[PDB]
Amino acid sequence: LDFLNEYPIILLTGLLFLFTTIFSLICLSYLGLYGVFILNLASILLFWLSMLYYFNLIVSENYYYYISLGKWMYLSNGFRVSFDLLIDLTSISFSFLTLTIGVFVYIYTFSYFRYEPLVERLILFLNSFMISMILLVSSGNFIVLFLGWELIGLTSFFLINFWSTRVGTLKAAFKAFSFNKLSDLFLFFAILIIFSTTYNLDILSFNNQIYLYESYNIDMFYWSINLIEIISFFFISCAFIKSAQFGAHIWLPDSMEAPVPASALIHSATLVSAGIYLLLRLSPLFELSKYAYFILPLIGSVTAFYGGLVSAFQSDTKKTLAYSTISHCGFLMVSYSTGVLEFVILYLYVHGFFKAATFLCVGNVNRFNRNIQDFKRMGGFYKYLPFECLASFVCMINLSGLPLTLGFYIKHLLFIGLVESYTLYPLIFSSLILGAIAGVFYSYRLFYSIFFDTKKGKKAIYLQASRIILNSKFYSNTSLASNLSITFLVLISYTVILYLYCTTLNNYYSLSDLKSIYINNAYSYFYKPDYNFLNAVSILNWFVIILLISVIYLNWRWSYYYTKSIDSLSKFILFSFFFFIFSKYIL
Amino acid sequence: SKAYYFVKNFSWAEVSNLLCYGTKYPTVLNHQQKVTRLYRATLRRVYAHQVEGYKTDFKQYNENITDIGKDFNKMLALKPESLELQAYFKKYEDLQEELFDPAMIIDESRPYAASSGRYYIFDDYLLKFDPFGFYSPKLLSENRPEEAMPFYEDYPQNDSHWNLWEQFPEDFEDSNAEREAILKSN
Amino acid sequence: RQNFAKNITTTDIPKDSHHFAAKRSGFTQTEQAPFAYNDVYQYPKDYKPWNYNYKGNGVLLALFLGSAFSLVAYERSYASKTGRYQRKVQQNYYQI
Amino acid sequence: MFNLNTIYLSRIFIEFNFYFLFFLFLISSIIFYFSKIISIQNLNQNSVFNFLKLANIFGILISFFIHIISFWFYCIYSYNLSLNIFSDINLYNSNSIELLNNSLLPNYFKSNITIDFFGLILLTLAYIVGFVSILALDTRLYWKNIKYIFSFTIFLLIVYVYVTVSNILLFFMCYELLLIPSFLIVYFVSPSRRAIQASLYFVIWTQLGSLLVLIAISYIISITNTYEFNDLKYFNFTNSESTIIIFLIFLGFGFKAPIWPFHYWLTKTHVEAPSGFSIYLSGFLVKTALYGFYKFNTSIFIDIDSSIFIAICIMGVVDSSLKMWGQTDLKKLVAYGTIQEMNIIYLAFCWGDSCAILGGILFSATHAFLSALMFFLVDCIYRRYHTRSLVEVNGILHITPNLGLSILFMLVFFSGIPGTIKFISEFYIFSGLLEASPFICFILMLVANVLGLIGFSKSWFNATFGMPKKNTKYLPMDLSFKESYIILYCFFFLFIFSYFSSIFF
Amino acid sequence: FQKYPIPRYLHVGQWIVNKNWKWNTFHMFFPTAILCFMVWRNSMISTAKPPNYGEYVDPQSPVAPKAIKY
Amino acid sequence: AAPPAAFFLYFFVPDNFPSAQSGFRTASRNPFQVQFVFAYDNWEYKYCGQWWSMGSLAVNVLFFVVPLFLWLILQTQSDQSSNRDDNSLTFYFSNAGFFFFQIYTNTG
Amino acid sequence: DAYYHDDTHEGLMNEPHGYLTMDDPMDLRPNYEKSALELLFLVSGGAILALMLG
Repeated sequence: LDFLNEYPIILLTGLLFLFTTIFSLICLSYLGLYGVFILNLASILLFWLSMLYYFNLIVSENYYYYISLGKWMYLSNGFRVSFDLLIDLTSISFSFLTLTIGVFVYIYTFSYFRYEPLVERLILFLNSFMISMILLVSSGNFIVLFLGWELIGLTSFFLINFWSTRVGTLKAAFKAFSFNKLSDLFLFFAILIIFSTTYNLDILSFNNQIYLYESYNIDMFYWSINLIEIISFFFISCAFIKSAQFGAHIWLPDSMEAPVPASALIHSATLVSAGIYLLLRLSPLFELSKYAYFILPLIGSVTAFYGGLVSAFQSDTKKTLAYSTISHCGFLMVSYSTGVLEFVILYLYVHGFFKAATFLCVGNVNRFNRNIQDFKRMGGFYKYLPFECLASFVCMINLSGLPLTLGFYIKHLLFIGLVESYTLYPLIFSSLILGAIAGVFYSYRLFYSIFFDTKKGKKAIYLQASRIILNSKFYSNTSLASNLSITFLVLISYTVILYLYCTTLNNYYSLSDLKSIYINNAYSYFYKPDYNFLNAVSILNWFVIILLISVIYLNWRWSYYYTKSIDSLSKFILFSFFFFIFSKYIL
Repeated sequence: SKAYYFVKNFSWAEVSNLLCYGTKYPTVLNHQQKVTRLYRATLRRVYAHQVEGYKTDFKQYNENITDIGKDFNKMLALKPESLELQAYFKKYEDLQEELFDPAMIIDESRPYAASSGRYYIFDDYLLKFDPFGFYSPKLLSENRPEEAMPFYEDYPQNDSHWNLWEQFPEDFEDSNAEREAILKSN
Repeated sequence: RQNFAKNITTTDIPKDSHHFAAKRSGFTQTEQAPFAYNDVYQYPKDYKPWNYNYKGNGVLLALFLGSAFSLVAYERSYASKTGRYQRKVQQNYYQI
Repeated sequence: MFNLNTIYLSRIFIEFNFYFLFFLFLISSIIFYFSKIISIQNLNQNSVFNFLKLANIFGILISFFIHIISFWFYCIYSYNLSLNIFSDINLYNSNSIELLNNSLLPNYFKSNITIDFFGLILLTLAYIVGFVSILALDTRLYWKNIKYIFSFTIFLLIVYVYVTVSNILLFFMCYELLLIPSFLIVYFVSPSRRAIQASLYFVIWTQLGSLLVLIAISYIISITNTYEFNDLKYFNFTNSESTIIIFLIFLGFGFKAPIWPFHYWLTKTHVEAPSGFSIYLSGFLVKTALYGFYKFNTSIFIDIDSSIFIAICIMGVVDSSLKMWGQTDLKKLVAYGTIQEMNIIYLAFCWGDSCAILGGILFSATHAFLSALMFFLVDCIYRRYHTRSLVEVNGILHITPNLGLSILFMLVFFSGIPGTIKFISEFYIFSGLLEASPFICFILMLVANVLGLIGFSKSWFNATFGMPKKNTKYLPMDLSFKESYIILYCFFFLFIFSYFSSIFF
Repeated sequence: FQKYPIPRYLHVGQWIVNKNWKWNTFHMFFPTAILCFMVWRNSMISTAKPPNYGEYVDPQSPVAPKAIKY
Repeated sequence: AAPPAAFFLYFFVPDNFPSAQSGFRTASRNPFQVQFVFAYDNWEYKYCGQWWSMGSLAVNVLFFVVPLFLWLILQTQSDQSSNRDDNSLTFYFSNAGFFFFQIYTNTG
Repeated sequence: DAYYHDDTHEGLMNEPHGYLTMDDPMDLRPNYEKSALELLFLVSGGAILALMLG
């Protein structure tokens, strides 16, 4: 209907979600467990349906909305700011991912914390965090952006430190609190500089008149610093702290004692993506900045390598996922440094969806293992959590970027557009290559050690989960709702990623305008690649193949199948050679 | 056993002592106590690395525990002042250090575990507390006066003191009925 | 210390006397004398201690009347500001 | 459509509110003195104290209500007055309006009432903070010291006369009149034994500052034989006299509004004083130094560089905010927060009559309400757990959860979420400072909003979370209706004053 | 975790089930929807939108962007 | 360590009215906690010049010379403002003593 | 799960309980602090509505 296209209902449904969350928080005695669950489920489902309707219009067609709620605050003599929301491609790209992951995490969170005394508090905290993140990405001016920035930091401080009776979790939450205070300082100083320069806080206007101030300088006490350089420096600093780049990443692994739905939301999109959003929100500023040009690829590649290698050595499942998230944040920073804004969105969506699904599977495994998150005390879990095993296999083969999967394409697109003109290019490229191959190691380690190793766990788990009296059609080591949530999340992820791939990677370009005038020749090597580039990518392909052979055929222990393992490796090599000969030359 | 290895500002020597022996001060233990505690710590570490490990080999684990048992049986029968016993102590403390993991698995039953103290348990003092009488009956007398004590009202939960003078219904008849009756009588 | 009177005159305190019965008979030579009053408080059985037990309409009526007065006063002020006896309503209104 | 009716409404309300308060005070005092022989509490149900209590509370509330309407009148008045001179473009006509005097009451102290925006903001702060403080002093007043129920009405009357005069001599006298009631309250109402020496410290520092201000005032009065702020427009001060006057007034008013080297008295007085008077002292009393300084700063032409004063204020901010981590007493931590934001406000008046005063004016009210809320929370904790030290109390959540929720929301509002007036004041002052001094602005921002905030948040979070295991036989109950409504009103005032008219500020 | 008793006097939210949660859910959901509808209806007055497909902005029209006469 | 035997306690003025909120139930205090509560207030230096080297001499000196550093930085940025014709650090006098929003009316 | 117990059979499943405020429901004191604070809120809201909005 044309009325829906002219007047969005996203605002109405989001307000319904927010007000239901707040009133459930205040009137929690009237609503029991079931009442809170049902009310917030209805609100979140309506919000998701409305945003799903508008997703196609905003992404494919050139639809966007500027909504003003009213004049809000006086910030200068004779100056007032209003509460503005900008529902455009950049905002909807983050908001739809956050809302979908949040809907499925919400349904999963009731099965998780099944008999805990404070399920309602966790549900409402997750709702508050999602609302804050959605408000952050839908900002219309800088004041609303700062409000969302401070809200995501505050609500994540409560999802962390959920076990408020322990000071040990209080320390972990306070670490992130301090890092968020530093982020807020940097962002607010950058906003102050912007307002002192242009005397406006509207983002859109800022994106269209900042090029007029490229040749300007500011006078620090003994320095004359370019305006774009200092503004970009502060924005990049706060983005680095939120996105947990190297050095400022130490708060993120210590954030893992939060409940696993909170980890699924925080580490997949939302918080870790917030910094990336900033880079996408203010693209011209960083296009005109020398500091960004030098610092994004170097720090991104170092972070990618560091996170990828540290992840492959972890034994805690949540720590492995957290370090994988750090590596992927570095990869996203490099992808933004590429200069192609579509590749960033594709990487964001793929990583967020599959990382959230992997967190859900890991959370079910951890609940089965009775709060022991180290897979040194696991093994042979396939017969007790079969759905977890199979769904986890799918999610890890997609997340690790294995060949012939959806996650392969984002890595390939990243390596297509990499700029070779950097002074520190050798280090950047080596770090990127070493971080790209690390996914197979931690994916294989996690899957094999949790599900298909020897029994390393305690006898109580296995023996109590296998008594004869428990044989029934109702037998299960998880909940049906968890299985349905994971299944539907995977299906929706596949559908959305395929739709985005069609929109961006087809011969007919269909994506809406990204409001950026910096265009490079990166798509050429995607559209008309040449021979040396194909050979160069084949090199990394064969490196990954060698690593897969290593993780499959290496015997680190004595076994009755050692000799037969060597024989099978020899048979596979000979068969591959003969198969290649037959497929290439004769018939 | 309290697993406060890293949440207190300990040096490595204190942590090594706590890992090898159940105390920071192993000098106050007997010879048998020290030998048994070191044997238990060594077996615990070997189990944590060769049974609940990464690529565990049961045959190698059995060989190593057999050798360790032989060595500790030799250790027990030695004398405390002998240098060979000191060498054995040094060797197995070095073994404990060499297998040290910053990511030790801590059993959930230990006092300073990852999931310890997640819930506040209310004792009978809080369960039986009811100042106002909705859940448990409350006397209008507010207490039972024990002998050898005067009868005094309980201290209220809210000592506001923001009170008016006593309120009476409108047109309240408050004449001195007794005085009037007696004066009429005489 | 508090010094107010507790035997109020506005109303009678809700109470019951079946609870905490006195002994009054069959005493031994060593036990203490029984207590005297023993009455306990009685709640209206429809009282919820966890929320306001407010069933009136006065607050809502007062707030609604204040808001309606605000609306009519603004209408009068706008009519006076434009130099008119009443607001002139345009035939079409557009987004600000 | 502005006419004479609004003018006379405003003036009549200004004068008649004072006479209402004064007649209340006189009647209550006469009743107290002539009802009994000794004038102490009778300790029974029919004590006059009861009535007195209600009276005082009553009056303040009612006067405040009148004040609100009165305040609104002034706004409109002031607005239109400016217009009446902005649009007078014809060279033949000039705004020549002369008003009459009311025939019911005399002008107090034979003076004509004049009012400004910042004076009425100060009066409103006096009303609200006095109401909160007198509500937080019921338990302290008892046998033989009930008279100090009258202190806040006297404070209101003195501050009214302070803000409604164009006489510089009456201005100074009203500023000086505030010391005796404060010292008496600290001396006779405080329960702690260490408060006896704290009152002496308070007196000696505040009186040294008053002596400096007195020297400056005597200088001005003797050089220019006049008592009106207007006449100073027709007399010029030389460079030496201007420098002497500005240094004297800055140091004297920085003794009370605590600048860096002089806050020992404030720390001791907050640690030892009763909770209600602590609320009054942080919320309102220190602001009296900002007002007077402003007046004397604006009436004189000074040709000196303000770098020394700016550096002193910034040193105060840095020193106060760096000391927040190593505080275990919560009241001392709140006092240090008060010091840092008072110095931030005092910085804004270091550029004369420029636009920097708007941020200071708003942030004075912001700090008033924030400090009142924090000291009220500290009082609630102290009355619940009989301690205010982090080493003795924690896990305020999980037992009496409303107090813990209030603590967390207070922490949010102090951090300055962009929806409140703390963010607005920070934005004003920091925009101006960034233009005036970029590196100084960054240093001050980093020191105040990160390090001090981290120390504050650590000390407050540790008390909110944990397990209250020690003494379950003596654990307290949650908040009462009075405390809940007071906290909610502080939050509501911050959020809703974020919506005040933009003609001012 | 195994359930443990909670004191009756405490207004805390451990293991609470309200038997009348359906009516409370109804009476919290529908007025919330009405309030959000009123807010959205007010906000659509101040909502902007780019021109639709097949439409162009005439630069000389009143709706087109303007400069300032000094 | 043995519990302290002598330490500073809480004290109240004569004829103090006790606080009796929530039933007026007061528990026994912990000697170590009370000792910590009152230790810092009564702590004092032992000899002249002990402060300078107490902790870190370099850090203490840097803290001592902070106001001079702030004054010098302000002077440098005032130099920067002077040549750019920026807002100087002066008491600006542009309203001729007229206050912000002040009623200026006459009688008669 | 295997041995789940419903809310009716579960004796440690709570219904809404607890006192909202420390104030005594059957207090016999003519306390007026609550009334004063409600006056503050209501009069402030009325002054906003009747003087300031339009």
